[PDB]
Amino acid sequence: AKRIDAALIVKDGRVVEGSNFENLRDSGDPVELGKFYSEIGIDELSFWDITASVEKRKTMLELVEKVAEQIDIPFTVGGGIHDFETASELILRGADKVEINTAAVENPSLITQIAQTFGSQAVVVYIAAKRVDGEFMVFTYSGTKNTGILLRDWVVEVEKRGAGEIVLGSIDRLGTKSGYDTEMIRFVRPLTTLPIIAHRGAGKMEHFLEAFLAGADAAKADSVFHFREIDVRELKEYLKKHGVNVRLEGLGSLEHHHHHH
Amino acid sequence: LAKRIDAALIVKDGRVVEGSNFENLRDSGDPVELGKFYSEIGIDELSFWDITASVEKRKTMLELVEKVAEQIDIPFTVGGGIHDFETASELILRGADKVEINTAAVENPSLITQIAQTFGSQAVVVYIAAKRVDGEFMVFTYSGTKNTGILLRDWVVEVEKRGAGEIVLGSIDRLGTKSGYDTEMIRFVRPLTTLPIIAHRGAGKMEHFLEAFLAGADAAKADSVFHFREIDVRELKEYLKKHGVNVRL
Repeated sequence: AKRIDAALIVKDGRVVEGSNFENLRDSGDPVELGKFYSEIGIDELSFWDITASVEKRKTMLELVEKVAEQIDIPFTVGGGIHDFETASELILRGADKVEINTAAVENPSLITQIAQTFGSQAVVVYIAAKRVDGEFMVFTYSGTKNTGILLRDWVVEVEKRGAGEIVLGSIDRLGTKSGYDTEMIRFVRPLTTLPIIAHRGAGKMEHFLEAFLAGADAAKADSVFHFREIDVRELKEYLKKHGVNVRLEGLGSLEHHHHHH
Repeated sequence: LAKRIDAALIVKDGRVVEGSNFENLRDSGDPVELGKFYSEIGIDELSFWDITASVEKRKTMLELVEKVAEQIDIPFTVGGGIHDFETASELILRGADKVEINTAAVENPSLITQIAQTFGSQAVVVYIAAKRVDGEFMVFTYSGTKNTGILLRDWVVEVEKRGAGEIVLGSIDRLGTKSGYDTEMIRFVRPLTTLPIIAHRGAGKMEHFLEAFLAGADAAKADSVFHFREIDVRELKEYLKKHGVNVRL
């Protein structure tokens, strides 16, 4: 059952670089945009906060509270979640799950803490990996620091520690539009039973097919959606046409059988 | 207040599955003659539910609605694995008053809206096959075979929202039974929708119909109980009228 997720980069309650959806009242509003995606075919949402100010904690708490009120699809919260306290806060305020990265690499017991308390399904681990001298290596601090940890070991450990899902983002595909890193997805696939979520590289609908053929369970994208390079309904219909098990329930939820001229 | 009595014919390869007990007819297995006979003795609407398997399904169903539309003058629905707008569209333009959809609509509720968008809500019937599971009514697809995990109460609301004209509410918990319509299920659904609600499965005797209407049903559908002459359609209409049910006579 392949999943299509939309990720929103958010800063001080705003979608960073907004979106091209004219129909919205405010195309930089995270909650409105997010509700929109939920009503046109997105399976799950991610909100990633990069608010650098002192206000970050409450800013993120306020985001998930608004989002849980307005939206009925599963969503993930992430950004700079660094301990159990803030992770607990965010889940309790409404987050179906939290997306952790650097804090997990620094302290893998953190995966286990959250999972033991809120269930493993509330724990998503984002893995930023990059080819370094012929090996997949794990990077932290916004894909800047090489931890010296191999991808193949970090994957095994993350499942061991009790994560529900792994988001697998290729630094080697950052900024690009030539496709998901299907090599990296095929590498990781035999190493875990967890849901693998692909990120970075997506540029056209066929990229999503390739990702799923590689064995991804879900595929995340952001600007390709926000900027409408790919229409979500079009994407879902394309996948289904070529035999991919995708959910169509969410399609056309905003449309009606009347005609408003 | 006005209550409706429908007969449903299960057909396969142009033939009535397990036929009927109407010796008068020149062919008790012929859907057109059986349906025509039903139309004269007082049935208000017909459903033809095709289970044709092998690759002729699409063509078979179209020949069927063509024949039916020619001989019969009461409304009818056609249904049985109708999976997209184009199919439904052909069938209506070929003479069906209404198309019924189920599994296709559950997986793709937009199908409801597309059809209604063109032909109007009254052209769209949605069949909801439901069963109790762990204390909740659940929606089942693929001929009652797949537990979708979708709650009946959520699906009923969505079905109206999307633009269906009426809901055939078929209880899998009464499948093949004769002890009566699922009036508990019918009562559960009644305040969830403004749409005509049509009861299916459970009917064994005439009183069962009265019960269903008391439960808030707007129409009752039955099949084998009519075909095998356990209930007579005219006697049914007379009974209901007698105890105050606004049926057509």
